[PDB]
Amino acid sequence: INDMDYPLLGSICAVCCVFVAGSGIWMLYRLDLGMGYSCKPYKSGRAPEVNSLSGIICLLCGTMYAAKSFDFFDGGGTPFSLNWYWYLDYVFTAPLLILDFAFTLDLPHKIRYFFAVFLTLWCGVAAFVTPSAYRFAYYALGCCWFTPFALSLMRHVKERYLVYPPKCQRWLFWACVIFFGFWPMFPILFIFSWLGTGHISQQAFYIIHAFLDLTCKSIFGILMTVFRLELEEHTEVQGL
Amino acid sequence: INDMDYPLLGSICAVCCVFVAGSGIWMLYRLDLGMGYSCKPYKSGRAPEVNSLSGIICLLCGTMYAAKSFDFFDGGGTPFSLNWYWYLDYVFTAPLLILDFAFTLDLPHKIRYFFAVFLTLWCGVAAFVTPSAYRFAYYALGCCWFTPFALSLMRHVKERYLVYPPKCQRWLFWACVIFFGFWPMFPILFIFSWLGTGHISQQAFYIIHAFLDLTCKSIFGILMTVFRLELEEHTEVQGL
Amino acid sequence: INDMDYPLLGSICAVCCVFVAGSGIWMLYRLDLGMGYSCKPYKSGRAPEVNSLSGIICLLCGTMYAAKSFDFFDGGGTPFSLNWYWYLDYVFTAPLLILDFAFTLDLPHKIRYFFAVFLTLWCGVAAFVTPSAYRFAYYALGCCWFTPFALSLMRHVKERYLVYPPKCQRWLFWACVIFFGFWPMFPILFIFSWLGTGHISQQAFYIIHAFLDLTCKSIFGILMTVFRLELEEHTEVQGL
Ligand SMILES: CCCCCCCC/C=C/CCCCCCCC(=O)OC[C@H](COP(=O)(O)OCCN)OC(=O)CCCCCCC/C=C/CCCCCCCC
Ligand SMILES: CCCCCCCC/C=C/CCCCCCCC(=O)OC[C@H](COP(=O)(O)OCCN)OC(=O)CCCCCCC/C=C/CCCCCCCC
Ligand SMILES: CCCCCCCC/C=C/CCCCCCCC(=O)OC[C@H](COP(=O)(O)OCCN)OC(=O)CCCCCCC/C=C/CCCCCCCC
Ligand SMILES: CCCCCCCC/C=C\CCCCCCCC(=O)OC[C@H](COP(=O)(O)OCCN)OC(=O)CCCCCCC/C=C/CCCCCCCC
Ligand SMILES: CCCCCCCC/C=C\CCCCCCCC(=O)OC[C@H](COP(=O)(O)OCCN)OC(=O)CCCCCCC/C=C/CCCCCCCC
Ligand SMILES: CCCCCCCC/C=C\CCCCCCCC(=O)OC[C@H](COP(=O)(O)OCCN)OC(=O)CCCCCCC/C=C/CCCCCCCC
Ligand SMILES: CCCCCCCC/C=C\CCCCCCCC(=O)O[C@H](COC(=O)CCCCCCC/C=C/CCCCCCCC)COP(=O)(O)OCCN
Ligand SMILES: CCCCCCCC/C=C\CCCCCCCC(=O)O[C@H](COC(=O)CCCCCCC/C=C/CCCCCCCC)COP(=O)(O)OCCN
Ligand SMILES: CCCCCCCC/C=C\CCCCCCCC(=O)O[C@H](COC(=O)CCCCCCC/C=C/CCCCCCCC)COP(=O)(O)OCCN
Ligand SMILES: CC(C)CCC[C@@H](C)[C@H]1CC[C@H]2[C@@H]3CC=C4C[C@@H](O)CC[C@]4(C)[C@H]3CC[C@]12C
Ligand SMILES: CC(C)CCC[C@@H](C)[C@H]1CC[C@H]2[C@@H]3CC=C4C[C@@H](O)CC[C@]4(C)[C@H]3CC[C@]12C
Ligand SMILES: CC(C)CCC[C@@H](C)[C@H]1CC[C@H]2[C@@H]3CC=C4C[C@@H](O)CC[C@]4(C)[C@H]3CC[C@]12C
Ligand SMILES: CC(C)CCC[C@@H](C)[C@H]1CC[C@H]2[C@@H]3CC=C4C[C@@H](O)CC[C@]4(C)[C@H]3CC[C@]12C
Repeated sequence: INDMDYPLLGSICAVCCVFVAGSGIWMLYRLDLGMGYSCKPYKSGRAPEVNSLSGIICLLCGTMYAAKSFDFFDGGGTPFSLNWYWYLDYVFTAPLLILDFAFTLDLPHKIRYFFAVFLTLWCGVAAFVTPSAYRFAYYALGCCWFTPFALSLMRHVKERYLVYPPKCQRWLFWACVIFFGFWPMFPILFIFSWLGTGHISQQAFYIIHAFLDLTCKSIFGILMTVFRLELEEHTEVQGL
Repeated sequence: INDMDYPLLGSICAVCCVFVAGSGIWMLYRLDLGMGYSCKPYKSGRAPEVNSLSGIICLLCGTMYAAKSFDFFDGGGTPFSLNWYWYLDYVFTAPLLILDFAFTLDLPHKIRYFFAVFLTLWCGVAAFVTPSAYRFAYYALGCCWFTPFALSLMRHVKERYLVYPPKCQRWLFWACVIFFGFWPMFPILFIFSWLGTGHISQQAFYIIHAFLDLTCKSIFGILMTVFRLELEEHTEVQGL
Repeated sequence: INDMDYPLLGSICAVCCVFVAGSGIWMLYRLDLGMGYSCKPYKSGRAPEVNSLSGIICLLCGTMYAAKSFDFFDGGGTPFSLNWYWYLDYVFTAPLLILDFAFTLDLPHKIRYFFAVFLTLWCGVAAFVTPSAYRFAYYALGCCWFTPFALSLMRHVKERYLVYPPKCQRWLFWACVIFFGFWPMFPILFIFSWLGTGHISQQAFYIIHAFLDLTCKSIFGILMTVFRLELEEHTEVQGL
């Protein structure tokens, strides 16, 4: 029985659509202005393609929630629902975030991080659709993909959290707080959801992910964008 | 009721399969011969990977119509139909065209153009499968993705439509005629199709897209290929 | 009627999961140690991203068989089966192998090889799901994609099978034996399977592919990894 306040879920996703996509539009707006706060012709004249992943993820997530709002506003499972099959939305955005983060600090093993998160989500997608005792087997299969990735990412972050000046170090620090504080929240919610323990009802499950995706895309993307501006101001505007 | 001349639709797709794929085979045939009309060892000996997207798109589209012909020749919706779920075919080819066009003139924002068309098609794919009033909401969601992309592409084309010599400028001009004259034809057909207004029956809907895809893949790809030959003849064969 | 020894098929896939993924873990283990057998700081300190495709394919295939084991252990077609729709698993791994092989020897036409195998598998995926006389039409469509690719790959291999020293030439030779001896085995099995002639029952069909995927991913990947070590030892450790 999925009797729940669908217009409320549609309203939240509509609000999340405006904020995440609106931040994405601003995110691309500030990219093609200069190296940082000061406007510069950006050498050739075009920003690097690796510096525009943060904005597109929000727009990709912004239109993702718009489609979910249409599913929720209708009052059931639309053919193009994006909500009936869980976590299929994050299969495309989440591997872009770590790749976007990898290019920001020039982290190594960018391809490994992409497939670690791509396969973590797909294992999770398999968990929701399987209504058997092997749903936790896929979850266990997902967790043994995410855990080595999370611990390997944290290490390479600590190495790079040593040369950046304190001006841009705070922006990197808050990005990691969103990273390691809210990415592990998705597996935790699955355990306690109606699929696992049962503490969290399905209606409240959508709402938490709506706020998590604000944090993981828009707010994390804003932190990355401001971090790039401070980084390029200190290096390519100050020479140091 | 989908009572329509399926063998006619299969015959058209079979004919479209031969022409588009046949052009693609020629497209890759002329690439590995030299810089342009005159044969040159191409420096290293291999053509750049970015210069072979035009041919593969036609082969990808050529085999795409072969699968549609099998669906039409059977006389219904085959399990691997490629026609029951509309525009799922263009989700992979259309984002390759703008990326192929972007690499040809070295347009900036190549990643943004890819996702603008990738998400334009997916929003359109969502429109066909949803049999509710939100089908036009997905169409409105698709149009607000395509329109900024179309206007931003046109601008960066005008900037590059200033340095090319008139010999290769005509090839670029006709590519843009196919670009901005026939890409906007796909959204227009959706409004007037049986899903929207109802002017165009479903049987005639396949036929128009069969000719549009000839123009958008094979004919547009031929224009791009000839444009590259003239471009490289003037630059890397003449020194100017 | 699919009455077959499902726990046996689950056990084989579980065993294949451990070996392929275990080899993949070792494959990435030996990459970040040095150029070859001798440990070297690898210039910058990080291995090239193109040198880590072999390990990830095995991990991608290792987790692929784990999901199949869950489907087989359950005793039927799970919602996330990976076995009900055939060859959908290889759509992602097989195009990575030829791309991984292309980067190893710096083969040209890397993009063409990727789409040749990507479209060969998709045409094959269409063959299994279509229960009509056009299943062999998709197979014929797949074979006319694979055959030009197989013959073009063989040629460019012969050109590169001339400069490598005999120390690493044996590793390349055995990689080609796995390449041209076992990749053509997949189309051959389809003809003689229960879909085609009928010699091979469905129960025995999974088992052969389980051993083929060991050879095509783990054993082929091991051959590629050892080949890289000998190649880099002779070039970047010996100077020759
Ligand atoms: C919009 C921008 C998106 C950008 C990125 C998109 C990529 C993500 C792809 C999303 C795939 C979406 C699949 C969603 C399937 C949802 C199926 C579903 O909702 O089933 C439930 C529902 C039952 O609900 P009720 O009938 O109301 O029951 C109550 C009794 N009155 O069943 C149905 O409605 C029937 C579903 C019709 C067929 C579904 C067609 C799905 C759309 C196909 C396009 C996606 C192509 C995917 C490629 C693989 C090819 C299958
Ligand atoms: C060939 C080269 C292709 C290269 C690139 C390919 C990428 C594009 C992927 C295309 C996905 C194709 C999905 C097509 C689904 C079509 C479903 C369909 O036709 O339903 C209609 C039809 C009803 O018609 P009738 O029975 O005749 O009614 C009349 C009464 N006698 O329903 C059916 O036939 C049942 C369909 C069987 C299941 C469909 C299986 C689809 C094939 C799955 C492979 C695709 C994998 C996609 C990945 C996501 C996993 C789902
Ligand atoms: C785990 C790591 C994976 C990493 C890479 C993954 C990428 C590959 C994607 C794999 C797609 C998997 C699709 C598998 C569909 C299988 C459908 C199936 O099994 O049907 C058979 C089965 C009939 O069997 P029985 O009922 O037992 O009959 C006996 C009588 N008692 O039918 C069912 O069980 C109903 C199926 C429920 C719906 C299936 C939902 C599939 C999961 C969707 C997630 C995949 C998203 C794909 C994107 C396109 C959107 C559709
Ligand atoms: C619907 C089914 C679709 C499934 C199709 C699967 C096809 C797989 C798609 C491509 C696989 C990814 C391989 C891409 C090649 C990797 C890029 C490359 O060659 O290296 C370029 C270069 C290498 O570094 P160097 O130049 O040596 O730096 C020296 C230091 N100054 O790039 C880099 O710097 C590292 C960053 C590379 C990009 C990071 C990886 C991103 C890859 C995206 C994967 C897409 C997967 C799609 C789904 C997969 C399903 C299995
Ligand atoms: C089935 C579900 C599958 C979904 C999986 C989604 C994974 C996403 C796959 C990869 C995402 C794309 C990121 C690729 C990295 C971008 C390439 C890069 O790093 O830059 C290399 C380099 C950067 O430029 P510079 O060297 O700085 O030029 C200086 C001027 N002389 O490349 C360029 O020149 C620009 C062209 C880059 C390629 C254009 C973008 C193409 C990306 C393909 C996207 C594939 C998406 C797949 C589906 C997405 C679903 C959400
Ligand atoms: C769910 C539906 C998803 C479908 C979305 C389809 C989007 C397509 C995704 C990207 C398409 C691939 C285009 C990638 C751009 C090609 C890379 C490029 O620009 O060149 C970089 C550079 C070019 O060579 P040079 O630098 O000139 O060497 C000089 C010699 N010293 O790279 C190379 O060296 C060659 C290797 C390039 C990578 C090989 C190709 C891999 C592409 C992966 C394709 C992914 C397809 C995804 C599914 C497709 C579905 C249709
Ligand atoms: C716990 C409460 C959470 C509330 C949700 C958050 C709401 C969004 C507010 C921003 C959150 C992230 C901000 C990250 C910190 C950056 C703030 C900042 O100060 O940035 C500046 C400058 O950079 C910026 O401008 C970034 C801030 C811009 C954020 C824009 C907000 C998002 C845009 C959405 C607009 C569209 C929304 C549609 C309406 C919503 C309808 C529901 C950096 O320099 P300073 O530290 O100030 O030092 C001064 C000297 N340089
Ligand atoms: C409104 C009527 C539309 C008719 C459909 C179009 C039919 C295809 C004909 C070509 C259309 C696109 C042509 C674009 C313009 C290029 C023509 C051209 O002249 O190219 C040359 C040279 O480049 C070329 O050769 C390109 C033309 C090659 C086109 C090959 C036709 C497509 C190949 C398909 C063969 C397989 C078809 C299978 C049979 C079909 C069965 C149904 C450029 O140099 P010139 O301007 O002539 O100046 C001379 C000094 N340099
Ligand atoms: C017909 C029987 C087939 C049996 C299946 C194969 C079993 C796996 C055994 C390895 C097969 C591939 C080996 C390829 C040849 C490499 C062997 C080798 O000698 O490598 C060395 C060194 O490189 C290596 O070490 C590669 C061999 C490492 C293979 C590791 C085996 C795979 C790892 C799986 C461990 C996890 C498995 C989980 C348990 C399985 C549970 C079911 C190269 O140098 P040399 O020729 O010896 O000259 C000496 C001076 N240099
Ligand atoms: C309470 C929830 C929201 C967050 C839980 C995770 C927190 C505690 C984690 C994630 C981000 C983290 C940081 C990651 C990186 C570094 C750099 C290192 O050289 C010093 C510690 C340090 C600074 C971390 C300390 C604690 C940290 C804040
Ligand atoms: C009638 C249908 C087929 C086509 C409709 C769109 C037409 C009118 C558009 C698309 C291609 C276009 C061109 C795009 C680029 C340029 C370069 C600019 O510096 C002068 C005008 C100019 C040359 C355009 C004029 C008109 C144009 C031909
Ligand atoms: C968002 C900006 C860029 C505008 C682009 C979206 C436009 C073109 C879309 C959104 C609203 C649309 C309408 C949605 C609903 C209908 C009812 C249908 O039976 C006839 C066409 C019709 C009337 C549409 C035609 C075009 C339309 C105006
Ligand atoms: C019997 C099954 C397993 C394998 C069938 C295919 C075999 C016969 C093929 C695939 C790998 C092949 C090799 C591919 C490349 C070369 C390099 C060339 O300069 C000499 C011959 C040579 C060395 C081949 C000879 C035969 C070969 C071994």
